[PDB]
Amino acid sequence: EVKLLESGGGLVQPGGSLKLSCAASGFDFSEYWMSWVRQAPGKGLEWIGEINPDSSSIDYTPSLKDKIIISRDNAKKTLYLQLSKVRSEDTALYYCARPRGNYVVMDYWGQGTSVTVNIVLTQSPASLAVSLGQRATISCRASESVDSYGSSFVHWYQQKPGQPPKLLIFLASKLESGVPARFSGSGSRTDFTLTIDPVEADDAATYYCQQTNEDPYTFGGGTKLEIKR
Amino acid sequence: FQLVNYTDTIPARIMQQWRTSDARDHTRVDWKRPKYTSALTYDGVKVMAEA
Ligand SMILES: *[C@@H]1O[C@H](CO)[C@@H](O)[C@H](O)[C@H]1NC(C)=O
Repeated sequence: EVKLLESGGGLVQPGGSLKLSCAASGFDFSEYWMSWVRQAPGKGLEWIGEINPDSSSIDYTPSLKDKIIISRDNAKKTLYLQLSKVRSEDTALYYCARPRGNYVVMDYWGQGTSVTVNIVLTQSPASLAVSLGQRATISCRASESVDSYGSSFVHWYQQKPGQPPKLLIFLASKLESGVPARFSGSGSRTDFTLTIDPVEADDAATYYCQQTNEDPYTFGGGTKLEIKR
Repeated sequence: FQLVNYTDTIPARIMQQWRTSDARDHTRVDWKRPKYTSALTYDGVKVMAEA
């Protein structure tokens, strides 16, 4: 399981270009390409930049492409994104992530931080609460197909406020490695479903269904999960 | 013996194109621990195309 470090979340001056330190410790960004995503407060994430492993050609966000430039290096394993004309809504939580396509353990996003300067789906139930040891099954309906290129091409990210988001289930065939979550994509899954059994105080977070089968990877609304006492 | 040399120009370029494609649009099953029959299959498809 690769490890990432992203620290330094702080406001800036009006338009003063910003940059975040995304260090890929214990590994290199040449084996798993590094991608920077952007999630605002109380909303789904957005792909801010997709880069290359061999450090040949990187991309920019399909929303505001020329507005930002994110440099990176494979051997240095350190990326930095910059932009100009910084607005209030422009100060959203930027988080780095490794390429999940290599292995499940590689799906280890960075910490992430915010400052004060796609995919369409709906998960249910939004308000869920069960005691410890319970089995919860959430259904995420979508509009596109349920499987792309042979197997499933959807994933579920278990995010928390200010905490590094984690990818529990992906493609209905490769659940999160290292810490194998009891919940994972299964069945034909017309709506993405995962039967968490048994739940625990550590497995209480916001599960958001983001389908990579609908270009591009955009985190949906998701369903909330807590620990009912 | 070793037939594939994944560090040269053409092999690394082909592998980088494949990796970008697999990042955007997934394949059926990943290429973890790449073998040489995969390279032979790629070359066979290229042979049919050229012919
Ligand atoms: C195989 O790749 C290595 C790495 O660049 C290179 O040094 C070597 O010369 C290549 N093999 C041949 C036969 O050229």
